[PDB]
Amino acid sequence: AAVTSSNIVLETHESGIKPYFEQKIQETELKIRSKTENVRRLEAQRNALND
Amino acid sequence: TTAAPLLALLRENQDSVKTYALESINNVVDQLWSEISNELPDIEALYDDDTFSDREMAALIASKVYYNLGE
Amino acid sequence: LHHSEKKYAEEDQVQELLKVLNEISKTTLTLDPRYIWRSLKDLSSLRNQELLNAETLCFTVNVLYPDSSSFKKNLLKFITSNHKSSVPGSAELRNSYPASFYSVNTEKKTIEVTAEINCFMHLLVQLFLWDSKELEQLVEFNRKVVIPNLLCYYNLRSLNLINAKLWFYIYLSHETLARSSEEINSDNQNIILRSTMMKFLKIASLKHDNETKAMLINLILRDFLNNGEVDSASDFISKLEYPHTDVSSSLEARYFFYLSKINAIQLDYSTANEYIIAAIRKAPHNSKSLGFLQQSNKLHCCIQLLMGDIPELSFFHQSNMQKSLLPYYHLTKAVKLGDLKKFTSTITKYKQLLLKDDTYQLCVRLRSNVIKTGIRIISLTYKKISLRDICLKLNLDSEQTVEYMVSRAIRDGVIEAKINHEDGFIETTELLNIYDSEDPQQVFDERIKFANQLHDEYLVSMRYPEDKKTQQNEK
Amino acid sequence: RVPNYEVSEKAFLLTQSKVSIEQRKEAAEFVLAKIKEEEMAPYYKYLCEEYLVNNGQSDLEHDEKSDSLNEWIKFDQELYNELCKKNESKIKELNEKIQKLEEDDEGELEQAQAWINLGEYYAQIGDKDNAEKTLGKSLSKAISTGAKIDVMLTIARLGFFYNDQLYVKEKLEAVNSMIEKGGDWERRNRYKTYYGIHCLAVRNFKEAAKLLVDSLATFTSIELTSYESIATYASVTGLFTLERTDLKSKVIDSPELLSLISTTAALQSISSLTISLYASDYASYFPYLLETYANVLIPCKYLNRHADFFVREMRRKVYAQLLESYKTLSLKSMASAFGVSVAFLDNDLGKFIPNKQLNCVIDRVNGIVETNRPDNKNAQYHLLVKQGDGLLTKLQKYGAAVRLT
Amino acid sequence: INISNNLQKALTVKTNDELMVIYISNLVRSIIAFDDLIENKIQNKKIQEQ
Amino acid sequence: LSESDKKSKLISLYLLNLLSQNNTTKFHSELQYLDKHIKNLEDDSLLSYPIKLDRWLMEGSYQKAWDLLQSGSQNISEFDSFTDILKSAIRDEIAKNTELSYDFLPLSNIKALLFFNNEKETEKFALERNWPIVNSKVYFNNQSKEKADYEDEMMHEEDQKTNIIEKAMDYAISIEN
Amino acid sequence: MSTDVAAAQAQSKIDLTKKKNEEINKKSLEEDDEFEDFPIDTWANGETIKSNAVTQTNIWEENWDDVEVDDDFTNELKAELDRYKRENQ
Amino acid sequence: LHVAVSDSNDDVRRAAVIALGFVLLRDYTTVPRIVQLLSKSHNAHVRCGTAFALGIACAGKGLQSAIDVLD
Amino acid sequence: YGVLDQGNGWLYVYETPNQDATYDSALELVGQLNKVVDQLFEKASVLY
Amino acid sequence: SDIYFKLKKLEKEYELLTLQEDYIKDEQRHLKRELKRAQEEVKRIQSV
Repeated sequence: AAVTSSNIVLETHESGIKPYFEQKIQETELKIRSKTENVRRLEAQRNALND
Repeated sequence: TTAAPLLALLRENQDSVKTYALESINNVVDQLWSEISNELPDIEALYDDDTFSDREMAALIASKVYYNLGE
Repeated sequence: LHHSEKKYAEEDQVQELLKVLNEISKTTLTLDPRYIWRSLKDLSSLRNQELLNAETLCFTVNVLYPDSSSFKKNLLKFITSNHKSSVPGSAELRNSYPASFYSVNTEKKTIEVTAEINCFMHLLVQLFLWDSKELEQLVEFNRKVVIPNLLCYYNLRSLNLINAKLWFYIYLSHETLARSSEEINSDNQNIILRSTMMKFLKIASLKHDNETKAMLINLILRDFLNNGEVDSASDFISKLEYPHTDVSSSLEARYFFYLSKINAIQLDYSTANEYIIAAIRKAPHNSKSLGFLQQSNKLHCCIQLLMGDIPELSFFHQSNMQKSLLPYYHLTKAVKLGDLKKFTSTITKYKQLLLKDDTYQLCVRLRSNVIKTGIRIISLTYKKISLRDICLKLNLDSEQTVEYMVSRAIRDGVIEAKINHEDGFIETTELLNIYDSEDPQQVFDERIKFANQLHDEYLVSMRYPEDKKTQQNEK
Repeated sequence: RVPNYEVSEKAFLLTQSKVSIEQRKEAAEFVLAKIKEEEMAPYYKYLCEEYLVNNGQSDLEHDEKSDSLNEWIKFDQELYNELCKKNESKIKELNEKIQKLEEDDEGELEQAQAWINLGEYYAQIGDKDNAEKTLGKSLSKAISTGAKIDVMLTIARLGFFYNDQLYVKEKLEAVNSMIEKGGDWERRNRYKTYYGIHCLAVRNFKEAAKLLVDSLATFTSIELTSYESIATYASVTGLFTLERTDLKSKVIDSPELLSLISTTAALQSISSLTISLYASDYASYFPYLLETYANVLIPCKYLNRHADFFVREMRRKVYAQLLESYKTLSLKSMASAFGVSVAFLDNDLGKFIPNKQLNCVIDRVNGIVETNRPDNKNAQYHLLVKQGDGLLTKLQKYGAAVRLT
Repeated sequence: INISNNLQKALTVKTNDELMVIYISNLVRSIIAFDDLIENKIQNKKIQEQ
Repeated sequence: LSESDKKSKLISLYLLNLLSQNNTTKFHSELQYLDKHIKNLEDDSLLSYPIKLDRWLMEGSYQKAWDLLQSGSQNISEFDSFTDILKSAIRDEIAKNTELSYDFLPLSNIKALLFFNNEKETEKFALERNWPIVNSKVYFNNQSKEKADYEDEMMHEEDQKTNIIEKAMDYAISIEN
Repeated sequence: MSTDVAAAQAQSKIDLTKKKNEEINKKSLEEDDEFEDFPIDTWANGETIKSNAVTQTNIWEENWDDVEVDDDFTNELKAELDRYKRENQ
Repeated sequence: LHVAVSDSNDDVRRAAVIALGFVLLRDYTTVPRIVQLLSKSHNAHVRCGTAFALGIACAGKGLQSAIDVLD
Repeated sequence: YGVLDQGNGWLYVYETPNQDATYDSALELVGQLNKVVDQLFEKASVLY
Repeated sequence: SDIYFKLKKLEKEYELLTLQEDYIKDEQRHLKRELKRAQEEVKRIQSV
């Protein structure tokens, strides 16, 4: 609201293990995209050197 | 409207207004936090004096401000 | 006639959305699923308006709603009731297949994925009433639909993307009523409005969803400019948290245009000027940002004068319009000669225009800089010039009056000069050769660092199209 | 066609307020006659409107203002009688050509030639509107490729005459496509003159130096300005583009400028200036500037539009020759040489100091005029960075674009 | 250091080339990859019919 | 309503309060609010008085501004209570400007410029800005030396410069990365 | 349209059915067109010709002393006579 | 993995590859990726030692993926 | 490669103004490479 | 939550991908030094 929490009340800040679930799952899904694309990048270059 | 009424109550040197300042601020700690950050040092000051019972309140409020910024 | 046309129109609308719901739920690729909605919004509205706008009402019933239905019906009544023209079997068909919404989710009602579909629907009605214009209650009705959709359908990154358009129009509809007139409704609701969007912003931080964070930021910043409570806008920009990963180029202009205004009222005109050139660079233009781009040019010229070094007369001719920049061409000239009377005549003349554009406050300081930039041509032209000669030129009271004006300007750095009082002349200081100094090494450092960053970036972006295509359905 | 230049140039003297009072009245009589002979009344209706609120204005079609300095040129009832008559006559002429050649002979080839002849007349009588229509009819139907090039040049002449450069621009694109397709080198010389005049009117002068001198080699005067004009234009363009060192080699020594020598007042004034600037006599220079204002800028239509631009340019140009060849000289010394007052000189140098085309600064205290010109290591540094800054901005935007998509 | 700046800029255009070749490679590979699948369905279809 | 006659005096005295503290930043923010509020609608509440001082500081004429303070203490709206402060505030501001302008001055010249009625005040003000008053001339350059040393002792000034050993090595490792 | 023109903004970030909606969002948040605020409000438009290549929005380059009047013909004329008066005094 | 690169005696290079497979018996489907670069390595001993590793890791119950790397 | 002093009657004479022989080449370098980038940008962006 | 406790073991698996990513840089360096070594032999043959 503007004096009480009364929006986004169905997740986040409900019990502490609740925001633990949310923070981490969003971090993991971003991370796996980064780690695969970098590993692919970096292998294209090492194949070029090998070549 | 700004948080400007809320900040002013803390600075007032009468002890009854200092207690009162935190009662209002406490409600809107999560809603305004980019306009209640000027007199965050006023809130850390009240902890130091043991003559306040609002040591508890001062920490409670204080921690939450840091998270809202994303620290 | 009517019964057929609406029938086919409702069922097509459901199907197009259901696919972009699916599209976003398959890994992360934020920008492309979004872009589908932006191209779609424009078209969906024009199709609903032809053949009576109760083509939206068929769609509105063919979603699970919290209280959208009542608000939509009222418009139909007003242009003469169209609820006997859009009738069941052609306004309510769940069928036994999904292409007018899946039957299994609708009956069960706890697996339903109606959410984003529902967000796109609301937006359509809000837009039609926005064109027409309605205020006060219009803000209330919008505000009443929007909050329920956060709360009956669980939040995802995917949800925040499409409800990022919902936020824009509430916020916008309240600001236009606010600038119309103050009102008992406006003072009170401003408090809620300012706070609720600040509350989503940290939740957006937690999500790591960069598109969402930018849109909430831009909206808060704008309210401060409109009512002049820029004592806040300053505190807002002490912090930085604006992302640039999933933020669109159109938005990056948006941040920089308003940021440029706040910097001008802390009286630091160096980083104001930086962000206004910057704002144009990010900005695309076609015809649909034509208003924004016009004001971008106007703001740049105000800033350049504040610093104390004139823009050219050619500078406005070589802009590809001068057809609203005709006041600020007059402002370059009036500061430029060191003439006070010309400044008075134009500022009174164009008073309504200056007031609207938030450039009237800067012109109280630019009254002050008539004389300060008046000095700047004369000290530049003549390396050594007596105190008395400058009293001639700019019609100044006393020799001592000269010394005071110039001394301020050189702490602010505008002249770059030194006054000698034992030989009774002002000597404009040299720049020398800086080729033999360590200054070019600073410039290069900027260039080197940016170029290294481009070589690393391209290699990452080889990979990204390849992922997009592989996911995409055969061609 | 050929009469357009002579008519418009004389007519432009009455429009101008800044010319000599006797030359203007003598001029009014000549131009007025040309109207009577050929029935140029539609472009005299055009001339009337361009006068409005100037001196030299005498007319009875519209109103006559209190500003006047001619009374020797007016509209007449007689002027309208010749208009009604001649127009009617023209109609009857063109009708026989059209009927007879379509029917009897070949429709395509012969009529199109008949329509080039019509389009000649329309230029003669000062109708642009009908001239372009029938000459477009000539391109449509069959005719030789060389004639398609000539007809196009004809349409292009009409934009100088009425005096709008936008009109001219459109036509010369077409001329440039077919000049190299047929590959006619005779008709190219003609193209160099038209694009040269068009350049003289507009902001550009740089290229117009090349173009104009090479049209002095080979010239056709049929449907083109006087030679005396080209020679005079050619000199001024030389000043704008070239440094003083190469003035003498490339414009003054050109032998097709010294075949005519001088043969009008306008060539004499400009010729006296050019040489005295190289010769490093600035005593006669400032007096010859006054002459060039009088005879080259104001009468000439295309240069009365860079009447201000000329003043700025040629003061800058003089100042540029001393200030690379002098360091810490008096203002006083410079005024007595120049033959100008001191007070005007202080003010003229300060026009260009803020724009940095002198890069020079002036002690008022002792009258010393200092020189701080770049030409050193620092100068190479400034050029290199302006390029490498532009390259960077381009790399930033383009890279970022490719990356999003 | 100035010459080292121009050398660096040059290498920005070089890596900006490699990107392009890949971006061209990506459109050609994606079209032919998909074409094959379509072309196989027809093949299978002959077998089924009798 | 929410209106008082006393309203007018508070807006005007509040603008002067910021200015003397050198929150000219806040002065410019605070103005925007009040222009929409009453400057457009009720015209003047005696708002011209602060705005005019601001103009003359930004213009850089301290004669005009000092003159208005002298008159403002010959007037009461409670501007008398803020003139003393804005006298002291102007004096500190001109010392900053006048380091770059002069290398030295007679003690009678510094006296005229930074506005003072005793030579005890002018030299007190000089030795605050660490400028010897020896020879009966000031020496502005002397404070400039000591500010530069203060900066060199800190480690915030050494890496801002960026040395040439550092620039090359950081340049080398991006490439080899 | 200032330093960094309208052409570079259409060629760098390409106008697409994708981008137009976003651009609408820029215009709307600012509120309205301010291209159309001036010719309705003022019932006037920008600069017009004075000799051609001096004023009026064009791809013609201009002067920096365009606004300054041509009295220069007079001033050189007066300069000669006045100079004889001082020297020969 | 660092060891296979860091020594130049090629018996050791071989050994490191072999040894990884035993460590990664939990993982069955990660192992074809770790040694994907090591088949395309130029040194005969890194190549030798790849085959053992994939062999140990997915021993018993077949796997399509592992065999494709070994071809 | 001189300038003339009229302020006391002297002639200051210097040899050629010294300049970066290197920086001449580096203007030409930028001019070459710059058109390469227009082609890169055209061709990579007419794909989509 | 079930997914979340299965996660813990997945996150370890992604960490070995992280270590592959650090391992590429170490292979790269070895090859680059060596390309110049391979080239040195061929210069021996080019010359006398």
